[PDB]
Amino acid sequence: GRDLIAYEVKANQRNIEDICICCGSLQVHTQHPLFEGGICAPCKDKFLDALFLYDDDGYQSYCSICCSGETLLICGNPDCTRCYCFECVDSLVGPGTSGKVHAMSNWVCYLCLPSSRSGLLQRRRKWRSQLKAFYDRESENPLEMFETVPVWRRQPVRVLSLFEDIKKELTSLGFLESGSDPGQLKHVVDVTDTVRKDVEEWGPFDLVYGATPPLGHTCDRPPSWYLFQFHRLLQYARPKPGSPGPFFWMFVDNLVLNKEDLDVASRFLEMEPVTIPDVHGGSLQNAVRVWSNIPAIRSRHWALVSEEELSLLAQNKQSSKLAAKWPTKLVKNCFLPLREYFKYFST
Ligand SMILES: [Zn+2]
Ligand SMILES: [Zn+2]
Ligand SMILES: [Zn+2]
Repeated sequence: GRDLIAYEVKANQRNIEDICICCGSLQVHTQHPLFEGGICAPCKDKFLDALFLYDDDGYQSYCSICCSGETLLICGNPDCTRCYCFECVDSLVGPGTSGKVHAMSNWVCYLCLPSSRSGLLQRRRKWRSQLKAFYDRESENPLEMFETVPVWRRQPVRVLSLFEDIKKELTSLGFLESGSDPGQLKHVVDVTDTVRKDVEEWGPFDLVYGATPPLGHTCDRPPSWYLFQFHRLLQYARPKPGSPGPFFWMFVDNLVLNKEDLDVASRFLEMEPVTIPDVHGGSLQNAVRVWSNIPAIRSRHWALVSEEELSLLAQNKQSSKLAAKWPTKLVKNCFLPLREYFKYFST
């Protein structure tokens, strides 16, 4: 029970850290990352499971304290994507707060302002780092995981996109400034003769994107070309050892490389392809294979979509006179997590 926490602290005078501030249980597995308190094993596994999951509109999908996909109290600050529970607030803060909060116009989440006292709800100090320690420690197969970046420290993401110009997208998500001549994104198509100096020369990069061309046979160039090349230059673009900063990459196969090549591409990029489809009316409209080190990209995979189902989406995809414009809406959201590491401007 939740509502049983108040007494459990005001009365029994019991240390918060000994009770899962998430659900209420008293069998805490470890301590909550963002706020002072503990978290039962089961709630922890739910937390991990929703670590960088985002909603199309751009906000954090689940509740910042417990992970309740429903009761959502949004943060006023524009650089904040965090949301909170109705029950969470009232349970840990004070009864009747969620109403007060939902009542305001410009609210500022507890993780945004400094304050640490707010009823029983306290924001751990230097949490962005603690949240890393968490995932790193509690996950059962941790992956590359860069600590999150404070808002006043975030800087413009520098992009390098090969074969495809991810600019329109990145710009709409507010990752790329519009009224800017500098242009922190460099598109490049024929890298056939590019060299490490070239890349190093092209300014340093934060995110390296690549993608095989759709089914609109652009070049005689086999598909594997684009893979390998992306591979090659990816290395060139990598941060000079001793680099702390977050460096992300992501290569997209637009359903154009056969199994053989597909497997190779997975040995080189060193990960199995996270296939993300577009289902409309329970039917597979389009799909796209994807490799990346970006947070949560794997938790976007449809184990459901079979190979054969895909080999078929392809067969029918060639047999038609269509532009086959590249599948933007599919990947467009995989970048949302970066919002927590780089600077954002939609204003
Ligand atoms: Zn719990
Ligand atoms: Zn909650
Ligand atoms: Zn906030």
